[PDB]
This record gives sequence, C-alpha cells and structure tokens, in this order.
Amino acid sequence: KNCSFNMTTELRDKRQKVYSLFYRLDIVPINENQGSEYRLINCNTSACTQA
Amino acid sequence: EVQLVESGGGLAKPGGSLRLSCAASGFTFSDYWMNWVRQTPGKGLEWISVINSYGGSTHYADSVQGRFTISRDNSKNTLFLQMNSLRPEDTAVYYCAKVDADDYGYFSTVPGDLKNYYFDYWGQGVLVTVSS
Amino acid sequence: EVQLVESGGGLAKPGGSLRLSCAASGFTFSDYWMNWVRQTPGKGLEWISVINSYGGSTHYADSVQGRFTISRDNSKNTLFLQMNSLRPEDTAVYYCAKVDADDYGYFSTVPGDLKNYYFDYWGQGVLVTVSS
Amino acid sequence: QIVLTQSPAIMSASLGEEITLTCSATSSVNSIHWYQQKSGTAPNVLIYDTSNLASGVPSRFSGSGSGTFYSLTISSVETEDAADYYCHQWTTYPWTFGGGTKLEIK
Amino acid sequence: QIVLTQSPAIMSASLGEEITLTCSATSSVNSIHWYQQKSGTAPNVLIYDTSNLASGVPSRFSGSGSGTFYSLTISSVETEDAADYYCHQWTTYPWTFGGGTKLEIK
Ligand SMILES: *[C@@H]1O[C@H](CO)[C@@H](O[C@@H]2O[C@H](CO)[C@@H](O[C@@H]3O[C@H](CO[C@H]4O[C@H](CO)[C@@H](O)[C@H](O)[C@@H]4O)[C@@H](O)[C@H](O[C@H]4O[C@H](CO)[C@@H](O)[C@H](O)[C@@H]4O)[C@@H]3O)[C@H](O)[C@H]2NC(C)=O)[C@H](O)[C@H]1NC(C)=O
Ligand SMILES: *[C@@H]1O[C@H](CO)[C@@H](O[C@@H]2O[C@H](CO)[C@@H](O)[C@H](O)[C@H]2NC(C)=O)[C@H](O)[C@H]1NC(C)=O
Repeated sequence: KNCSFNMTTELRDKRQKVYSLFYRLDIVPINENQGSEYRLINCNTSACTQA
Repeated sequence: EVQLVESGGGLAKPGGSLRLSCAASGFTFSDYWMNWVRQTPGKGLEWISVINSYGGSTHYADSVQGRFTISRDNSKNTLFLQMNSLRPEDTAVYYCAKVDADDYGYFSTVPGDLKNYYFDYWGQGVLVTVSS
Repeated sequence: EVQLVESGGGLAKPGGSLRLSCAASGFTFSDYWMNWVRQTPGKGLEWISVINSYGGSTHYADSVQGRFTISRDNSKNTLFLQMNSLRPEDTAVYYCAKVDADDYGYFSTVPGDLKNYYFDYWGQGVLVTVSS
Repeated sequence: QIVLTQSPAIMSASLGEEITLTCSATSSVNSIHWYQQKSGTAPNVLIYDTSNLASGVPSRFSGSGSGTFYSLTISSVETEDAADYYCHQWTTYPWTFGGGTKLEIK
Repeated sequence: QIVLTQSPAIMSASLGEEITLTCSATSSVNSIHWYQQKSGTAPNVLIYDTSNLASGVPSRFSGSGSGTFYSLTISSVETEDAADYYCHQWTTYPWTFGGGTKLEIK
C-alpha cells in the first residue's frame, strides 16, 4: 500500500509530508467503513523501536 | 504527458454569478496544487487565487478577496472556481495551471508550503466576461 | 428527564433580522452540543447549523452560510440563534434538539468530533417566517 | 458531499400489513438513524446505530443494512403508524437527512 | 508586500541580435522564473530557479542574477522569439508576476 502521512520535521515549529510503502499485515484501519485511513498494527499496544 | 483542460468560462451577468471548471489527468491531482491566473486583453498576467492540497487553505489576492472562491474535488479530479459579483473590469483570459512539483516535503502550516513552485503545465485560454 | 423549550420565533421583516432562543435544563448543557433544524411546511426535514459545547468553531449549511450565526451561553444554560437577511423562502417549522451523548471522547480538532450523534430530545415546534 | 435518498416516497398500508422502507446514500456511512414525525409534533428517534432500537418505542419497528444500502422494516402496521419517516447520516458533511416517506392507512 | 518591475517595457531586435532583459523587485527573493506567452496561447516556462533552463526550450535563452536584481539574456533572436515575456517570484506574498516586456522583430 502506498501510504502518505504527516510527520514532524527537525524544526519543532514545522512539519513534513512524506510517503512510504507498508504491507497490509502491518496496517490496521481506524474503522471498517471509512476506508483509505489506516494506522500501524502496534500503536494501541506500545511504540515500536527502529532497529 | 500531462493533459489538462478547462471550461465553464464565457458570457455572464455583471454582478451576478458564474462557476468555472478545470479537469486534469495523467498525474496524481490529489498531490499537486492548483492556481488560477488571469490575463486581461492587451496587458500582462495577473494572479488571483491558489488552492492547497486536501483543500487546506484558499489564499486569494486583495482585488478578489471575498468575491471569488476556489474549491476542488480530488475524488473526481475536477477543479472548479466560483465567481461571484464579477464586474466588467474583471474581464481577462483566465488560465488553469499546475505547479512544478508535488507538496511532499517540508512545510510550516499547509502541506505544500515552502516549496519552489513554477507553472510548468497550462491549459487552454478561456475568456470570461460579462455583457448585456 | 430532559426538559427543553425554545422561543423567539415568529413574524419578522423580509431581509431584516431576528434572534431565536432555546433553554435547556435537567442535564449538563455545557457538555452537550446543540443543533438547529428546520422543517418547511409540507416537506421534509432540513439541517442548517450546529454548535460545539464551548461555543466556538461552528459549522453551517451552504444555504445559510454567512446569514445565520449560532451562539450559546453556558452560564445561563441557554442557546440563541441569530437570523440575518432571512428571505420568505426560508419559512419553516424550526426545532431545537440535543445530541445523543456528550462530547467526552476521542476527537480530531473540535472536542465533539468523531462521535455518534443522533437527536434524542427535541423541543416544541416554533414557526419562523416574514410578512408585511 | 453525500446525498441521501429514500424509496418509496409514498406508501399505503392496512392494519397488520407487512411493509418495508429503504434509505440509500451516494457513499458508505457508519450507521443510519431512522425517525418519525407527526404534523405539529417533535420528530422522535426509533432505531439508532442501524441495529439498536430506542427506549420506549414499540417492537414492531426493525431495520438493518450495511454499506450504502439501508432499510426499515415494520412487521405490524397500526393506525398510529401513519406518519412521515426519515433517515439521517452522521459520518460526513453536511449531516443531511433523507428524502422523507409518507405513510397512510389503506 | 513585494512588487516586481521589468525593464525595458518594449524592445525591438533583429535576426541574430544580442539583447538583454532584466527584472527587479523591491525585496530579495530566492529565485525568479522567466516566462513567454503568445496571443491566444498558454504561457510556457523557459528558465526556472534563475539558472536551470526548462526541458525542450532552445539554448539561446539564458539568465542569471542574485539579490533584488535579475536578468534574461537572449544570445540569438529569431522570428519566433517576438513575444511577451515575464518574471515570477515565489518567496513571499502575493506571488505576483512582472510588468511584462514586449519583443518585436526590428
Ligand atoms: C496533514 O495535515 C494537514 C493540515 O491539517 C491536513 O490537511 C487537512 O486535511 C483535511 C482532511 O482532508 C482537510 O479537510 C478537507 O476540507 C474540505 C472541506 O473543508 C471545508 O469545511 C471545513 C470544515 O468542515 C473548513 O475548515 C474548510 O475551510 C472548508 O470550508 C473538503 O474538500 C475535504 O474532503 C471532504 O469533502 C469531500 C467532498 O465532499 C469528501 O470526499 C471527503 O471525504 C470529505 O468529506 C476535507 O474535509 C483540511 O482542509 C486540510 N487542512 C487543514 C489546515 O486542516 C492533511 O490532510 C494531513 N495529511 C495527512 C496525510 O493526514
Ligand atoms: C488494538 O487495536 C486493534 C485493532 O483495532 C484491536 O484488535 C481488534 O480487536 C477487536 C475487538 O473487538 C476485534 O474484533 C478485531 O478483530 C481486532 N483486529 C482488528 C484488525 O481490528 C485490539 O483489540 C486493540 N487492543 C489491543 C490491546 O491489542
């Protein structure tokens, strides 16, 4: 899935818009009716750590 | 290639209302801004409004603030500009253009802010005016 | 129980001004949103405005944007709708209703956003129109 | 913008006759709330979240649906059931209601 | 607010004649984009970011500048070059263009 989301940049007052590819398995929508808005699979459990 | 056409412009009533239109294809219209400029007969080019991606803001010019409004439909990839209380001095050859690159990058408030924008692709010259 | 009444509606001047009113009791009015709907004579129901729990950041319909403004007084647990430039085609049986549950929960920008809202308690049918 | 549409607009039913009311929209919504109003009265709610019925309403009213198609089912029709019904959406703007459906005793 | 101004307003050049177009502003900008338009056509872009030329445009067009002074240099002038040019700014509001410069074959 070609995702697009907002993200805070190095400037604390500014942000940045990026895009990245994520698998469907690590993608969970907020609800099953809206569509096109999703979240990470592990967001309501804990915050992952990038290796 | 990038193919874009515009329609809806033409004769109208002085001080009444009219709604322009512009269609785009060949690219991700939801990730690119849209600008509306005007070229009066025999003079230079004039910019009047700009619409941001996702319908964030609608920064206008001082001569058209409160009179005209720009809206977009990313679902249908159609850009329509609403004209209200247009006067005969507002006659010009309006153009529908697209910015240089997409909004993906650093920004302050609206997603496409702080990015080198130059009109690279334009449409057909439509004439908008009012008469009897 | 929930008891709510509304007043202030009636005859007015075409294109003039008028101010509606609505009082609520029996619940925490400062935490529940309020909506103003209108039912034209013989036709269906139509919605025109909504107000937050704190009063700010209100949303209106396209047919009433810029004409009618909604405000509330949480200190007196009252709600009043301002009517400006009302036309004779705007005649309808207005109603004052309350949402299902209070704004406590998840939200994006305004506190009551993203919440199942359905009108469960209504007031009395007030008639607002203009004449000679 | 989403636009709702009900069908049929006008229906006639007798006492104890099984009927079905439907509401449709141009886009998918989370749920549809059904209503009923009488001339000069306040519109009351009967079925919310498409499956849960309101408190104190009769059990004759029922409804179900998903996606862009929704419906209202009235198992038994009485004299008081002759009124005007509506369907309301909450997912996106402008929170508009349905087209309205008038019911009259046959 | 920033206001742009071009100079000269009207110029006449022959075939193969070296000319120079300039654009100025009341405040410093990051870059100035040069354009060209013909009666009834769409304005095309030629030089962007003050140094990079557009794709497919002839190499006869060139330009440079910094601060509040910018310029456009045309090494060779042909018959098709007779048109109206402009300069556009993007740093601050209101994103206005230049004063316009008309070119005619001498
Ligand atoms: C990164 O962050 C930015 C900045 O917040 C986000 O940009 C916002 O995105 C939202 C969501 O798309 C934009 O909201 C859009 O606005 C339009 C309607 O706006 C009018 O009404 C609102 C109040 O309701 C006013 O604030 C506003 O001035 C306008 O009067 C619609 O065009 C949009 O879509 C809606 O309509 C269409 C057609 O009916 C439907 O298809 C849609 O589902 C939806 O109903 C939408 O609501 C908002 O304007 C943006 N800016 C700001 C400053 O908030 C980015 O989205 C975000 N990026 C990511 C990837 O998350
Ligand atoms: C975290 O969020 C996930 C995703 O919503 C939850 O998992 C869902 O739980 C519901 C509970 O009714 C199930 O019906 C769904 O099938 C689950 N999966 C999905 C993809 O929606 C999860 O329960 C939440 N909490 C925790 C502690 O993990």
